[PDB]
Formats: sequence, C-alpha cells, structure tokens
Amino acid sequence: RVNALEQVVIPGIRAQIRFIQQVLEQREREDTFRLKRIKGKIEAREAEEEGG
Amino acid sequence: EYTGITYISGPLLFVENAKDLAYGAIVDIKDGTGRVRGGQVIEVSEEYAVIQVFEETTGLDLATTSVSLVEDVARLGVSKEMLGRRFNGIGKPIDGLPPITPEKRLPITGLPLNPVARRKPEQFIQTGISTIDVMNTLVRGQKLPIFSGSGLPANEIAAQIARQATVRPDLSGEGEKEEPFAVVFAAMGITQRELSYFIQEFERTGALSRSVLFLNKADDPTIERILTPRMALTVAEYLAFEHDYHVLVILTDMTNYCEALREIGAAREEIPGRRGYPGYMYTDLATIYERAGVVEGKKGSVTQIPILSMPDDDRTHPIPDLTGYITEGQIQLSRELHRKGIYPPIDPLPSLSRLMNNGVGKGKTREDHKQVSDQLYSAYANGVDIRKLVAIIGEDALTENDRRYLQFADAFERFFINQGQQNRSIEESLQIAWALLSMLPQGELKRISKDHIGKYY
Amino acid sequence: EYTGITYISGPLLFVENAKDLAYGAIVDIKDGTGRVRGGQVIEVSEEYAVIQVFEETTGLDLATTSVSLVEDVARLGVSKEMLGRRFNGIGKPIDGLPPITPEKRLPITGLPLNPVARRKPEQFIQTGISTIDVMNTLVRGQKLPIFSGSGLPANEIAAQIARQATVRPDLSGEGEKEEPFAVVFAAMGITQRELSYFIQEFERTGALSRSVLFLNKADDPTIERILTPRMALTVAEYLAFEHDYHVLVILTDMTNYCEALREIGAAREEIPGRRGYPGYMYTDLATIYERAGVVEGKKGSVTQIPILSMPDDDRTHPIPDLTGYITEGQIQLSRELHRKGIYPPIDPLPSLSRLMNNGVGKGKTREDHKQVSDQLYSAYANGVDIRKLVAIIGEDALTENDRRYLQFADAFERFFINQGQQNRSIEESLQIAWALLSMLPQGELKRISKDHIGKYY
Amino acid sequence: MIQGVIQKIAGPAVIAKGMLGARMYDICKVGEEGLVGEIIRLDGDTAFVQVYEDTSGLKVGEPVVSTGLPLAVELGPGMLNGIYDGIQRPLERIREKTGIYITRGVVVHALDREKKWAWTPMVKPGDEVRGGMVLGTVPEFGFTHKILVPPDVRGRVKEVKPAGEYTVEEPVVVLEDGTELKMYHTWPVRRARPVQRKLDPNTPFLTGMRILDVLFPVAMGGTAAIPGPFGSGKTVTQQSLAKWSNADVVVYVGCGERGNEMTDVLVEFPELTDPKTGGPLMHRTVLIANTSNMPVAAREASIYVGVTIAEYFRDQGFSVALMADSTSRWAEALREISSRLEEMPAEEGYPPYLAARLAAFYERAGKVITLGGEEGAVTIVGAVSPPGGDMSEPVTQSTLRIVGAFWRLDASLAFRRHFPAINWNGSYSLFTSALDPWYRENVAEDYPELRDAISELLQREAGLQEIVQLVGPDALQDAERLVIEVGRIIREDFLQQNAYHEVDAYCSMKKAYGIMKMILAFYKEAEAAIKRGVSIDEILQLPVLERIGRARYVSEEEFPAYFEEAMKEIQGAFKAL
Repeated sequence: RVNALEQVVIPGIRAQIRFIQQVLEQREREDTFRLKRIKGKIEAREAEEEGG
Repeated sequence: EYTGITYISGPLLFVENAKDLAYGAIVDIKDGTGRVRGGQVIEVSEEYAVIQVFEETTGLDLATTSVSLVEDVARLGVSKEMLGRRFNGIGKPIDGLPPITPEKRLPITGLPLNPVARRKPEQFIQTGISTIDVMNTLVRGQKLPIFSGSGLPANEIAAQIARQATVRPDLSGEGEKEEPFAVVFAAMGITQRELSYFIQEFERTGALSRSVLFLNKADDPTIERILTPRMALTVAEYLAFEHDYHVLVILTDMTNYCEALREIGAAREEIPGRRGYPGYMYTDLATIYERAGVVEGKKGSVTQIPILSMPDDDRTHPIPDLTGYITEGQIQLSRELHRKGIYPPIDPLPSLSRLMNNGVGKGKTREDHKQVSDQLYSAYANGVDIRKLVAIIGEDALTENDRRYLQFADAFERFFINQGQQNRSIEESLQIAWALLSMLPQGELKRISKDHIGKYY
Repeated sequence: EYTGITYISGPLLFVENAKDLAYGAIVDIKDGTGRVRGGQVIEVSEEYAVIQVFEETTGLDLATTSVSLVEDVARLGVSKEMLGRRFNGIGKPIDGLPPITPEKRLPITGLPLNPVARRKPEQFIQTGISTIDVMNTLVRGQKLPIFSGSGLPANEIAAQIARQATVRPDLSGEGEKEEPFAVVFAAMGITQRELSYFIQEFERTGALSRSVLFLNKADDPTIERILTPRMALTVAEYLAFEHDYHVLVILTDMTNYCEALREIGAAREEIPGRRGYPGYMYTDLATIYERAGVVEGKKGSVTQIPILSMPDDDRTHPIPDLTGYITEGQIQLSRELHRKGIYPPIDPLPSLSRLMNNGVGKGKTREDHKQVSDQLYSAYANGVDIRKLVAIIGEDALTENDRRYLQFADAFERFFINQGQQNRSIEESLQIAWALLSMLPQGELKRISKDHIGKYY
Repeated sequence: MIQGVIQKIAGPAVIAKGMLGARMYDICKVGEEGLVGEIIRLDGDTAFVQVYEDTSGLKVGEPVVSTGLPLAVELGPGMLNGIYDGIQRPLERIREKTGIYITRGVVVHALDREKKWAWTPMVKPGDEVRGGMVLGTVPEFGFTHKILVPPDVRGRVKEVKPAGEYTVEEPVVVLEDGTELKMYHTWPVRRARPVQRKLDPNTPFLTGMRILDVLFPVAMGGTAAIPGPFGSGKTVTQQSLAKWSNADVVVYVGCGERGNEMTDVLVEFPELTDPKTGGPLMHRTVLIANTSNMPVAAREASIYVGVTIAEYFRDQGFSVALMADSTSRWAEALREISSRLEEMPAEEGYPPYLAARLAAFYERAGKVITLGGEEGAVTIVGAVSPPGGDMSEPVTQSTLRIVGAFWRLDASLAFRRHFPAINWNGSYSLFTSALDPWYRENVAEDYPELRDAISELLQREAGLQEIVQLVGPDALQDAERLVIEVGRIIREDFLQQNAYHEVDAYCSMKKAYGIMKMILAFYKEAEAAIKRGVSIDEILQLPVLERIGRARYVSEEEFPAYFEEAMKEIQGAFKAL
C-alpha cells in the first residue's frame, strides 16, 4: 500500500486538486467578464446622462 | 501628421482625423519631449481611431505627442549582409555594429505560401544524437514542439543538436549542391544566462557569421515580443525561397512570447475564455507555424523548431496544449532524465513527430528503422509500467513475462537516451539500437516481420 | 441641506452640488416626515454626491430630502471617564449613563505611528489559564489571532478568558502605577440571544467597572458595523498610547468585517478580486493589527487580539489568509477537542503566539519557563501518536516507555486543556505542566535541562 | 510643475481637470494639503489620479497639483546610514517632525541641505563630459563617496567650485550650455541606471556564508531566491549576508511587513559587527523597511527603491547587495493596485504581471560596468518567503521563471534546530557552471573537483536514506552505513555552519575547502578499510575524526596550521587495523 498509496493514493488525490483549482480560480471568470460589462452600463448610463 | 489626442489609456487611446491614415500602419509618437515610439493602427473607425502602445504607457500627453504615418503595414528590409549580424528588438542592429542598410524592404507579417506549392519532406535531419533520430526526428521541413521547464536543460538540449546536426542525401535522393544551413534566431523574452548562453554556441561554430540575431531583452518593449515573431519569420522567406536557401530559423524560449502576448488582450478587453488566457489564444498561433513547411519543386525549406518550457511542468496548460495540434507531433524531456543524469534528457512519452512517417524507414534510411519504430515503443513502455507495481508488492512477485521487459527499461534509460554531447549518427545509433533487443526473443515481439528481426539481432 | 434627490439605492442617496461635501463625511438626512436618519458622504462630484443612510432605507422621498450637515468626519468623544460605559456599533449611549465626556474628537482612524518607534512586544501576560499562558503566552501589544469555528463555543470561550486576563508586572519587578488594566471589547453581527450573553460576563464580577462596550448586531444597520471596531479601536490608543495605560483590543468574528464589506464595494462598484471580495482588503485590514505595539520611551502598551470564524473552517479564505499573514501567531479550536467535552477545546501546536516565545522565562515569567515553554510542546504532541494507534496493537500491545507517553495525553486534554471558567494565575498555571511531566521518570525529558527539571519537575 | 482643479472624488481614486498634456504616472499632489497620488488614464482636459492617502475630507476642485513627472528617486550621496520608507521618505526625519504619530501629505527631502559635504573637484571647467561621467568625491562615513554626473551630459563644463564645505545642494559645477549640477540627483524607479556593459559573470562572489557560496554562489550582482516559513529568524541569512558578504554596499527593502515583525529587524539591525571596518557595519548600509499597512503603492515601490538606488552607487563601481525580507508578500500591494483596475488576476488569482517588472527587476544585475567603466556588484536576493510554506504558487514558480541561484530552506531541517537548515535537494545556482572555471583557476585547480565530488553524498544518499531511513544500520553489508555515516559529519559538521557563532560564522573558500577535504582524505581510506577488513562501528570511534567537526569552527588562520597536523594526523590515526 505504501507504494501504491504513494503513486495512486497520494498522486490520485493530488491530481484531483489541480483540475478543481484551475477551474476554481478561473471560475472568477464571471467576476471580470460580468463586472467588465457592468462598468460599461453603470457608466454608459452616467456617460450618456452627461451627454443628454 | 495629426495631433488628435482626446483619450488616453495604458494601451491605445482616442485619435481622430487620422481616419485617412493607413490602417494598422506604423506610426511614431513624440512624447512632446522629442521622445518618440511606435504602435499599430487598430480600430481606425471614423468613430475614433486607436493606437498600439509599445511601452512605457507614460510620457504620453494630450497636448504634444503626435503621430507619423511611416508605413501602411509591418515592413523592414532584408539584405544578404545580414549574415552573422545582430538586431535585438523589433530587429534593430543595436549590438554595436552599424545597422547596415537593407537590400530589399518588404513587409514582415506575410502569409504562408500556397498550400498548393507545398512539397512533402524527404530529407532527414541527421544529428549526432541517436535518441532523436531514432524514435522521432525530422525532414528539415516539419516543426516539432519541444517542452522544457523553468530552469530546465532547454539550452543544452536544443544546443547539442544545434550544430551536431547534419543532412544526409546519399540515402535520401538529392545531393549536396544547394544546402545552406543558415539559421538566424529570434530572442523572445530571453533572460540573462539563457541569453548570454547561446552566445558562444555560434562564436564557437561560426554560426554567428551567417545568421541574424533578433533579441527581446525580456524588458524591452513588451509588445516587441510580438514583433520580432512575425519579423523573424519573413526573414527566412527571403533567403529560403527567394534564394532557394533552406534557411532554417528557430526562435527561442517562445514561452515569453505567449507569456507576454497573452497579457495583451488584458486591459485590451479581450475577454479570455480559456484558463485565464485570451479567448483567442490559438487565433494568433495561426501565423505562428502556418508559415513553416516545404515547397513543391522549390529548394526553399524553412521550418521553425518550437523550443519552450511549459508553466510548472504540466502540458494541461494551453502553452503546450495549443502547441500540440498546431505543431506537428510533440516532444518533451519529462524533466526526469536530466534531473537524474540523462542527457539528452528527452522522454519517449509524448515524443513522436507528424512528418516522421513520410520520408523515413526504407530508402531514406535503414530499412529496418521503419520496422523497429514501434517495436521499441511497446517494449520500453510496459517496461516502466512494471517498475511501478514492483515497489508495490516486492521486487519479486513477477515472472519471465516481466523480468525481460524490465531490463528493457534500463537499457533504454540512460543507456540509450543519455549520452551527453556525444555525436551519435543515424548509423551508430540504430546499429546498436538492436543490441538492446538481443534478450527479447523474436516471439515476444510481433511489431516487425520475421526477416528484419533476424537482420541485425 | 439641499434637496432634489436623483438615483437612490437601498440606504444610499445622491444629491447635487456636492462641492461643499467630501468623501469621508456624514450628515443626517430628512425626507418628508422630517425623520432624522443619516448617511455617509461619498462621490461628491459636480453633478451629484453619494450618501449612505444609517438605517436600512425606507424613509426617503422625492419631494423633500434636505440634510443637516453634521461634520465631514464624525468621531465619538474620548476620555478616561469610560470605565463601564456601553455603546453599540457606532457606539452611542445605551448603557444609560451620561454621554461620555469628550476629551478629543480624534479620527476613528489615526493610522499607524512611526514605524521607527514600534518595538518588539515582550512583556509577559497571564490570562488565568495554564495552556494558554505556558505553551503560548501573550506579550503586551502582540497582535495574536484566534482561529475559531463558525458555530463553536467561541462566543463563550471568548468573553470567558476575557475577564480572566490580568497583567502582572510585579513578577518582573514593577508595580501597577503606569500599568493599569483596561478592558475593551467590540463585536458585531450578534444574535439577539448572544447580544445578551455578553452583557452577562461583565456584570459577573468587577468586569464592566473598567471597560466599554461596542457591538453592531447583524440585524442592525450595516454601516456602523464596518467601522464599529475602529471606534473603540482608535479610542484604546488615547488610553495606553496617550496616557500610558495598558489596553487590550479584542476583535470578534470578522465575518462582519467582510460581510459588511461586500456592501461597500457591491455598491461603490468596488470590483471584488479573489474569493468574491474587494481587491484591497489586505491594506484596509492591515490598518487593523497596527494599533498594537510599543514606541521608544513609552511603557504604555495596548495588546491586540483578532478572533474570527471561517466559512467552513477553510484557511484558504480571506478571513483566515489575511490574518495568517499579518497576525503574529495562531490559535484555533477543533470540533474534536470540544466533542469529547474538552473546554476550552484548543489544540496544541496548531495554536501559538509567535512572539510570546521571547517575552517569557528569565526575568519575565518563571526563569525555567525558557525551556519549560518548549518542553511540553514536543513532549506532549509526541504522545498524540500512540493516541490513534490503539486499534493497531492495543493498550498493553505497546511498550512501556512509549505507552506511557499516552496516559499523559488524556490527562492532558481532559484536565490540562479543558479548564472551563477556572482562572489559573500565571504561576498556578505553570506548576500544572511540571505535575504532568512527572509521568516520565526524571530523565526522559530531552527538552528542558536537567537543571530545571531536577528541581521543579 | 503642472497645476490643476478637482472634478470628482471617489474615495481613494480622484479626477481633476485644468491640466492637459501631463505625462502618465508622475508626482500627483492632489488635496489642498498636497497629498500622495498618481497620474493615470487621462481624458479630455482631465486625467485619473489614484489617491492612496485617506481620501476623507476632500472638496471637489482642490489644490490639484502634479509635476507630470514620474515618481523617481533622489540620487546623490547621503542615503547610506540614512533612514527611508516605502517610497523614499526618511522615516526618521519623520519621527522628529511628527514626533510620535504619522502625519499625512507631509514631506521632507531625502537629504536636507542641512548636510554639509566636503567634495573635491577632480575635474576642470571646459572639459569633455560623457553621459554621466567623472565628477567629484566626498568623504562619506568610511568610504569616499564618488559623486559622478548623471546621463545626457555630453559637452563642456563651466565654473568648478574647488574644495570646501558644501551641501548636496551646492551646485559645485555647471555646464557651458546651462543648468548646473550638484552632489545628489533624482532618478525614476521604473528605469535602471545604464552603465555601459554587463560583461561575463565570471568573477565569483564570496557571500562568506559557507553553504551559501561554497555550494552555489553568484559571480557578483547575480539574482537569487529562498523559501522558509514566515519569519523563522529568516532574517538570519539576509543579515549575516551583508556581514560577511563580499559586497561593500548593503541595501534592504522590507516591504508590507507585519507591523512589529516589520521592526525586530530595525532594532537588531544597527547592531552590526562589520568584519572589515571592525565595528558598526552601519557605515555601508541602506534602510527602507516598510510596514504592511503602509500606503497603497508604498509597499509596491518599496522594492523598486533599493534596486533603482542600488544602481546609483553601483554605477560608480560599488558592490551593492539588495535583499528585503517579506518580499513574497510584496506582491500583495500589486494585487491591490491592479485589482482596483480593469484587470483579471491571471494565472493564480493575481495580476498577470510577472515576467513583467519581476523579470526586468533582475536584469539590473550581474557584472555591470560603470559610467566611468568599472566592475560593480549588483547582487539581488529574492527574500521571497511565502508565510504559508508553499511550493507552487505565483510568487514562487514565477521567480523560478528567472533567477540564478536558489537557496531553499526546509521547515523540518530547521524545526530540528539546525542552522543552517538550508534544504539542498531543493536548492540550486546556475552560476557555479561558469564560476567553476575560475574556481580552480584562482583558488585551487583541484578545488571544484572536491565539491562536485563530495556532492555524491546526496546522490548516494537521496535514494539511500529513502528505504534505509526506517530500517537503518541493519541488513546492511557494512559500507552501507559508511555512506550515511559521513553525511552525518558533512551535515552536522560541514553542512551546519551555525552562522550565529563567531568561530565558524565567518569563513572564506580556502577555509571551507580544507574542511570538506579533511573529510575526504579520511574517506578514500575509510571505505578502503572496511573493504579490506577493518571494523565499521570501530572506525567510528576515532577522536581524530571528531577534530573535523570543529574544522569549521576553526579560525581561518590556524585552519592551515590546524590542517597540517589534523590531515596528516589521519594517515597515521587510521594505521591501526
């Protein structure tokens, strides 16, 4: 088990985390993408309110 | 000349009245100090044209700072004197040697030749390195992705075969009449040592007396990293096809290319889609190798050798991933060889080229190469497979079915792969490549026939 | 005092002609009924301004919305006249006693002092406990964090040792002339139930007769909540820092610190970087653990103590990361510990005051404490091994020497760590350690010197 | 000196018009009280300003005054022994003017003219100048500060004030084209101080720290990095570093550091035991330490500080050596700044900037030449130490991207109370490669061959301990143990160099060399003994070998004499079986 544990156990759960992670961190995609568009609106509204 | 400056952003900024200026052209801007720089002319909309900030987003101001249309598009000249010259960044002979005047001034972007006049590779890149030319090599006309690592033997490795590589026509067909191994080089986000390193590899072989030396400084204009690329390219185009010179140029640690290049769309509001990376990453990789290949009947044969380290060490990243499809094949070092003593520290896991098939085996080279191709493959592989469960049950819990594939993993190990700067030719390589299959019987193998197995057993 | 309000969101309110105002201000707003509420001064642009009503919102009208200018920056009145007063969130007279005598209306945020002045807090301090004074003490001005569980006996174990604490200069060679005892506690987002469990400890025994309260329930307004801490925080300064008294700042579940936060950016447009929270917490949060330390020349020193719970006890969150970055220590609580009945359920190595390792021993507290402090640490945990390995061999299935390292652990958590409400003097607390150490014959402890053990033991 | 008027006030960020054509990122002194700011993305007749300072109490249209001039450093002598902060503010000229607390929008020149310098006009009026060249010198503390002219300076000199007392402000000379010129100057952090040529990092750097340099060094002015938990007297290394270090110049940019932790250094720093001047090394030292909670970009400029500045002196042919503990947290600020801006924390939740300023951040190293043409040590050390003991993380796997040497410390190896507890299987330095040449060249032809040779320890140890860690001296033939037995001395005698004590603290190559040797010449025969017939658990009881453990502790001067006997002592201390 030591060995295995060490190449399937240990590495089995290692490799999991990466996949999660990278999806978890990028997950903040919506943060930037959603908010990016958000600024344009809040400001476009306040950007077109000073032009009308 | 137009002083249309009403908006200012770290990238480009609002510029009107320059709507009649060429689109995506080369423009220059004096910070209103005299300090001047370039950029591209993107989004030339009448609504408001925007310009490509090269560097130091600072200095620029709303008052002074005006633009100058110099050229409509990516362009610069290329004469023959460019042999063994050095033009770091954007291709400027900064070095110390007077920037000679280019024979012919043409654009750098350029687009791939016609997919119709693109010949198939026959010649074989013969290098004093078995490991390579054994499993997977090249026809001097196919690009293969080399993945190293941060602080990994990427220089030594790409170096080894650098000069220790030669061409053999005797078995191929063509002769030695028009073969100029002229190889420029482009520094893409190079570093201190890694830069000062390939320095001598030329001054020692003379490779510096027939090549151009594009560099990036790695701190020079961030955008520069995306400039020397398309520049470096066309470079070969002149001498490769025009002069029929096989001019082969291989850029360096293309990592800082993607690296920096990706940050572009950042404030550029490119809305990445991939892993934190630009939702159009592959989009650029287009002209990347889309310009490499071989031509029908034409003696010009250019082909870029992708050599760049991946992130930590995972190919999961698009850095190497996107590389897979684009580039033909995929070779790595698994950082396991060198970290242990294997040199060349290249691993057979992903190694396997896309143009290795057509132009090898028989005629081109030893007829039993094509046959022993795979033989080794299933042999070594299941070799380590074994060593795995070994520490899992005890070095002893196996039979003749394993005791043989086992030793197959050592022999192939530092025994074959490693060798150092050794200059193993295709002859010496394979000749003994069989001395490894001496133990394995003709029965345990079923990849090759029964004739070649008894040829050089 | 203007009117015409355009753009209203929840407890927010905009008003034109904001050139008389300035971000960092607050004034009381009156709708129609003329009801007196409030609102912070934000975005004082040309067009309009931004205000944040104290209350939730209901009570803003279109017709009237005049406002009584209170003062750009408001600050509660400071003074030594607050030895039992009581205030919530903002910190207003709810204890019944007369409005606190204002000495100086200092900004609730006087920012850090000259970093050159700051000295290393090393004045030993008791807390009426053994384990939390022996293996991990707390030095004056030392900002020590407390990783609690979001639903653990925190609320209790919090205020429990709160009062227990007692500064002892005597043992060092000084009196209580310049070293007074000042207890300041401030919570937030408290249940109506808990809001009542608190008020209890003070009334217990001479507790409130030397302290001031502050705690903005989570149901209360979210505005004072954030600043809530900064109030008595900035105020403790005038105590030990202005007069040279000795204060003790003790946070409480920063859950509020952030929940409340989210609103500020969620409205202010302050884009939340990582973990869906403001890309400038480190900074704003830093200013927190800064109100503790010591200056060259002043003996008066306030000791700082953070105390919060994670979302699911994840240290990957800001609530933990932040702290575990500026805080000089670590002290969590585990489900396990408490499940068996241990109270206070506080682990071993997982908890420890980073800078309480120098302000102890010779001169400070118990000379031999020097090595005594690192004894029970490596010695104790050593037993925690034969603690989960019963199912392996058994009780007598293990050697005597190492098996013995067992009985210790049990007599250690049940009696040594679980000390409930008890109050063990800094000296009554050190003895215990010895007592437990007797398990192993004088000669088995490799941590302390034979000199100290051959005596106290 | 570009002035202006405020238009809007959004908490920290600001906007103001009436200023058009100003550069990007400059002085930006908004607020009636001339506060701390930065010019950014402009718009029409106004631009964006980032105000870190408490943005409380700000009336639109305030004393909007910038210089449209980048935030740069105040060049010139003085700084040494001088106290400065995040940006470049003398935290001490502060304590003296604030008294106790920290006043905002305040300001004090890096070098008040109150300082009277006594240069020497080593030049002449009407001479040839070269982009910053020769100029004049000043009797600085222990070393004669070489005051040289900055760039763009090519032509004629006019009027030269001869010797005499003059402050850094006193325009000593002037050009026969206009302007003047003094002792100190002002240079932007964002830019490096070009010297001429970087040259070949051949000259080996003796940081004096055994494990450090004997194992893996850095020509001079290289670029290194290390882990370590947060704190753990991590400061130890970086401290002793300058003490021994073969650099006359000591930088140091503590950044975004834990309040009080940001200070322990500060109090213990003055306590220099300088081995050259024999006394307070404070003479050739620079301070900058910056608390965490410091101003927004405070911590962000911190670094830039020492580096930029290092260039000034370096450019003169000086051996600069910057470090700065708590660097790893440094990035903290970068996220904060780039956060509030349309930027998605790329790679691992953090601004994409990496090979960004970090990369170039190093290129200002190596064998710089000088304005006047000389060698200058510009060694960089990434005191980057994640406070959470991480292996893969931006900060880290990034640095690795580019460095030169890596000195990994292992939490365990230390947890044992081992000093140094630098974990090697996890350390590296590419310099050795090209430094090896000079190694035997100047030191001893056979010097390297020893180091690379003994290294086998790890080679035959890495996979030796592994299985044998639990089992131990048991089913082993005999030579089995001898392999890890030596490591023991090499790791408890040779490896460990308690940089704390004065004895083995200081050391030079040729010293450590004998050490490693004494264990070698005793090994080439030690294994030949158990292989010829001698006992294992016997050889190991010879007091002759114990004299080796101290070889490190031996004084660099008696080491030789201590070598003569000790060494030959083996040849005869072994002849008994």
